[PDB]
This record gives sequence, C-alpha cells and structure tokens, in this order.
Amino acid sequence: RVRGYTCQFVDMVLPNTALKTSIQHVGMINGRKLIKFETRNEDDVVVLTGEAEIEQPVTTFVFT
Amino acid sequence: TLSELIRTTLDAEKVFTQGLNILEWLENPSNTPDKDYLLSIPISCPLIGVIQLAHYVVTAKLLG
Repeated sequence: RVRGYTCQFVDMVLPNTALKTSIQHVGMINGRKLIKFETRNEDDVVVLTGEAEIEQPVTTFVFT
Repeated sequence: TLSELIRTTLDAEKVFTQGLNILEWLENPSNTPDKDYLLSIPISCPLIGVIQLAHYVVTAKLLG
C-alpha cells in the first residue's frame, strides 16, 4: 500500500535515545492517503519530518 | 558467556542488535535498552533463567 516515502533530516541522533514520532493523516490524492510525521527526541527538538503516499485498501463501490 | 555465544553462533549479532552487556545496563541505568526489545524472546528467555538462578544464589548465600 505504501507508494512514496520521503524523509527530511533536521538534526542528528545519538545511540540509546528515545525518539517520539507523531503521525498525522493530512490529505488525499486520487484515493491515496497523505501521511505527515514529525519525530522528536527527549529534549523535544525536531529531528525527522517527511511525507508518505499510502494506498486505500482494495476497494469495490456497489450502488443501491 | 552469552557475549561468547553471540560470536560462537552463525547469525546472532543481527538478532542481538543492542548487545548483551547487562553489566552496564544495571550499573548505569541511562545506557539500558528499550522495554519493547528486552521482552523479545531470544534476549528475554535466558535473562529470566538468570533471575531464577540469582534467587537460588541469594537464598543459598544467606544460609551459608
């Protein structure tokens, strides 16, 4: 289902760090979901942003 | 002996990503791995055995 994944690198990441990634469904493009994510460390500093184009599940429209 | 068993066994180091230096994990709590990966079975099973053996020790030693 995942069709297109990009990833912006803001700041660097040490070993043994606790990353806090928030995931948001923000939009559509002709039946593909726009995921926008944002990853922070312990110090609440922006580390990762990016976009993800994800397919709808296999769909059948049936008209009454 | 487990650090030994990592290199002794063909493909252990990739299963054991975050090592097994349990000395540093206890003596300095900041270096400790996550609570999601410790519960994974290849690293959980033997460490739970260790705890049982440990309880046997602290029994036997205080009795003399």
